[PDB]
Amino acid sequence: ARVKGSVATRKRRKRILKLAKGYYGAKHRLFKTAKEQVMNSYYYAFRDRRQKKRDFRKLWIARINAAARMNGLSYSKLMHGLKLADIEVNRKMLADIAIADAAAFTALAEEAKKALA
Amino acid sequence: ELHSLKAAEGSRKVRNRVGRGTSSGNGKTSGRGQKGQKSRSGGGVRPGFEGGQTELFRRMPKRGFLNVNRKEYAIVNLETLNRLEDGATVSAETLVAAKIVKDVKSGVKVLANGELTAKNLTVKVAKVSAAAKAAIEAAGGSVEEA
Amino acid sequence: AKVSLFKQDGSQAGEVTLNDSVFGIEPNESVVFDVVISQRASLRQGTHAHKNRSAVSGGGKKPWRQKGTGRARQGSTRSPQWRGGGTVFGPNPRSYAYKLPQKVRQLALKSVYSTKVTDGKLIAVDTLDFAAPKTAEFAKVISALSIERKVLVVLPNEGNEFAELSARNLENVKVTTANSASVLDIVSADKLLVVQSALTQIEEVL
Amino acid sequence: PKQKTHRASAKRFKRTGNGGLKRFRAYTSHRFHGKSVKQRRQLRKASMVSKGDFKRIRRMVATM
RNA sequence: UAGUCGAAUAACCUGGGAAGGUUAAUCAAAGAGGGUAAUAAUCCCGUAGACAAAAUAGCGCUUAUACCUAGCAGUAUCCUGAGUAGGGCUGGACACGCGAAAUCCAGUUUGAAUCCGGGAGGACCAUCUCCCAACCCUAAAUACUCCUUAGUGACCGAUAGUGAACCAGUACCGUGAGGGAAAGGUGAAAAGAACCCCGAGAGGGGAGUGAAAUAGCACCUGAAACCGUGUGCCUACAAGAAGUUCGAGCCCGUUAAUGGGUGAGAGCGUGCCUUUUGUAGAAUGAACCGGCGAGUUACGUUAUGAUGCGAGGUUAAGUUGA
RNA sequence: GUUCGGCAGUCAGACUGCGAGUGCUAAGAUCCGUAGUCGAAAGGGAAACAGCCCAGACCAACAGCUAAGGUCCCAAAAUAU
RNA sequence: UCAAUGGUAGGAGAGCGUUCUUAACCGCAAUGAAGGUAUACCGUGAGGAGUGCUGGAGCGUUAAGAAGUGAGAAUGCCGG
Repeated sequence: ARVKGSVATRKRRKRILKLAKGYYGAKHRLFKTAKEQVMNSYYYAFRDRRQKKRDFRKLWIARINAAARMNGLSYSKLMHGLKLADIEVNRKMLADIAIADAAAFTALAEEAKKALA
Repeated sequence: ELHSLKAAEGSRKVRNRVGRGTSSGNGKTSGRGQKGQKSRSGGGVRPGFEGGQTELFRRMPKRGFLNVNRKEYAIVNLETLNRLEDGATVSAETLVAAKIVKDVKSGVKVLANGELTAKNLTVKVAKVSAAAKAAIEAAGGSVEEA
Repeated sequence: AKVSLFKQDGSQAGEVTLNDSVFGIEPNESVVFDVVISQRASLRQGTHAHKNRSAVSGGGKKPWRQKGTGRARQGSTRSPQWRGGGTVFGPNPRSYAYKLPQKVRQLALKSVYSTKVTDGKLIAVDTLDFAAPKTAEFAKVISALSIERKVLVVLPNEGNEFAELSARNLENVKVTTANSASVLDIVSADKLLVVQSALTQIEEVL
Repeated sequence: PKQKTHRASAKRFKRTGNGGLKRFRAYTSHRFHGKSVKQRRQLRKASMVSKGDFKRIRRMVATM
């Protein structure tokens, strides 16, 4: 019963290497540095499944205080006027109005002006 | 069922393939933790061991010598007499032809415990307890001991 | 009950003096596959060997000494990790036999027995003990109902001899008696002919 | 082959059916001066074996 | 110990080739197994059965012979196993470690009785039970195979399986005792590449060979590390466990898929193992790649379940049998 | 929670306070009790940080709200009152 | 619906894959088995098949049994 399963073992080897392909140079020409190299990459892809959340929101709030600051408005009193404001506490679609919305942007800003007012 | 041999419960379960893999592990450890007399090969440890101190049993006094002429009678209940009625001349032939116990210590004995369902007198014994002699001998028995 | 009593298969459609004693039960298939595993390896020869580094060898001497000279603490090439491979714990010359107690054995015969009772793929057959041993005889008597896949053949216990010194080239014929009983006997074929002495060929211990 | 019963351990111990073992008393053999009058009154007899200890029974005192 | 006979089939499709698929038929003590260019019951070896040996080594049966024994009552006395039992000391074995030590056998010493006898009955003294040493032989049931075949495999497939499938105990090391390697596969069939050309030659290239020439003599199959040659994108203001995530831009079109190959740029990101209190480590260790390479079983106990029957469960060894 | 039965390993830890001891009331020093922390628990904060503070992660997600801590730029929120 | 799902040594449960299994069940195979190779599928995982190509003989199923049985890592070994 001295049996091997050799091609099965190399199929685990082949399976992880074909799933490991792409990174720098020697790595797919070797075995084991590639093993972390997918692995570390979706460790912090697991973090960036939370951190492109927490950085695209920085793009969101940052560009919306960029246009608010273009109206001379600061993000904290704007959002403060958003809690003062209507049923809208809508956040990041309200970040998405950075394209071409003087009506939506500056008028909802005026809604916030009559919310602080 | 030779087309589709199936097994039932309990008789089978996986024999634990201990010492491979990542999940149960146990080849890295075998439940053990390294760097100790426990942590090695052989399984070499004597069971009774007070840490080099003498053991519990090693502190025991030497009590009671033993009679080489120790001999008993393979004592039965009277509850088997509740089984067999009457079996006149209750003896070893009734006992081992009743197949109660076959390899016997030579005689036979009944308890006072067990009930007086039997009617016969001539119970052939080597030695029945006098507590049971109260029972059967007050319950239509005769003593035939040896 | 009533299954066969065939003097030849197709030639006398009658009863079966089974007898309809205790045979009709729950067939305990737990007990059945117990007898297929214990009755299995009753012919495993098991003569696969096993060896050891101290069994077959050339070297019982350390091939260098370690200090400074390159490599590690090390036994030998005869130590198994080289091409001189010693098996670790491996096989052994082991046996594999066990037989069950009597009441679960006869209980096991009277499980698949019952399955063949209500199944009726057993057929009560008379002697049909022929002149020649040729298997055109039993080719057309066995194929005179032609149970197709594979069949067990209940002889008497006087030892029929003409399908029995022959019909080993008849590829589905299993020569058997009352001294043939197992589960690898019957669960193997599932389809069988009977000699109608099956009372004193079955009941006598069962 | 078999598992060898330690016969002298059997000469140490005596266990009961459906119950524990009888353990004779310590101290009771060698001097009796410094052991008390009450300890002489009471230490002829002795109590049973432990509960959480003595589980090293297995199986050094087998089937005696 | 030489071997002998020994049944039962044809076509079509495929392919380089049928036994494969398809169509049909036979046999039967032979549908074990192995070959056959590709898996056969009917092609062959065979197989099952049935015959055959003078010499050959035997086994066994019948025959008179190949020779020494019996019962039996009584008891004239003799015999019956002398340095022998024993005893001392020193040993040892016997479960027995000198111990209450049996009992036996040694050295050494002393030394009986002898049939009204003598011995054993775990110191020993009486009663009882048994036996007759100190003379010799004894098959059978048992142990193991270098060997001879008949063989069998939930043996094993070329690091395995014998060190050794191969001219293996070979090469080789060592003066020696010793040690001790490596390696099988073309193609069915060498049908082994005529010729022609390059080339000092080899080697190549055409031709032709073969089903196939990436099939060409270490030749089935051919990864893997290594070296390449081509290829779309990007990089010569850059100081990263070499990554993600987003993504300008480019290129291409897929187990038809919210496509892939990129990737500038930009955010955030201390390899893996044992040990430790804590290692990213300047703590170990790992050149890489592939192969091998490690928790068993023998018997026993306990626990837990499963099944069976139940104060009744249970056959061990063995015998039978494949 | 007890009892009974198997099956374990752990013996040598630190650190932060808090209260002790020893020590130059030296120490990332020892040695106690006491809680936490790590070990064996990521993420955030403090420039990186095992031990401090907050907050215990099944996973997706282009959701929001919030803990401490921050809001002149890196680097997001207050040139806030 | 509610509650739970950090987790090492620890302990429990379950499943995958390899090989042999006469078993059967029941097929594939030269129109191409196995094996290799690319592959932009699926499966919580291990893992599974589809196609293209090499390649020219055994392999797969199912279910169950039995195991020299699941490979990095040791101055691991051998070979390159």
